[PDB]
Amino acid sequence: DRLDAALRFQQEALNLRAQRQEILAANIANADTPGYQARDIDFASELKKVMVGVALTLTSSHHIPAQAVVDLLYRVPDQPSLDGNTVDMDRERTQFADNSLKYQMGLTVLGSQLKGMMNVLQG
Amino acid sequence: IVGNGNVHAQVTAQLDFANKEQTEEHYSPNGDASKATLRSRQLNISEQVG
Repeated sequence: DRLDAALRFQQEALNLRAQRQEILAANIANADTPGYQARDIDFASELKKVMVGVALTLTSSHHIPAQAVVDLLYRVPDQPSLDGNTVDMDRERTQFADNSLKYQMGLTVLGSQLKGMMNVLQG
Repeated sequence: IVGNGNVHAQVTAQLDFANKEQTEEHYSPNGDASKATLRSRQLNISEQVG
């Protein structure tokens, strides 16, 4: 559908921001686990990958339709801890706040596009 | 064999003058996997051994 193509980029950006938000909050929650590595995703490359499948064929009514079913990069440690935990509070707190801001911005842009498509139709 | 007149027989008949109509439906059993005919089959299998 053409409607999907217009809203594909913002939807994928919003979903990627939510996933990275979950990853950052997991990094915050597991700050005290000894031996836990701080993981993160490269937002731009994954957004390229998602932006850049074959529903199985249903011959009749009984035939069952096809059933549907990111890469994590390690953060470079800054300070060496003794328990092997590489999670840094300041870095991930700033990243968490930034991801929240960008999620809000994506919501704003997507809502503006939908509202414009709506006022085009209203009449 | 017995001869003309050396035999007499009489017959009575209970007849059927009742109009009956019947429709029969039969389904072949398919409980055995060998004779079971299938159109679509979804088999989700999961084994999380710890």
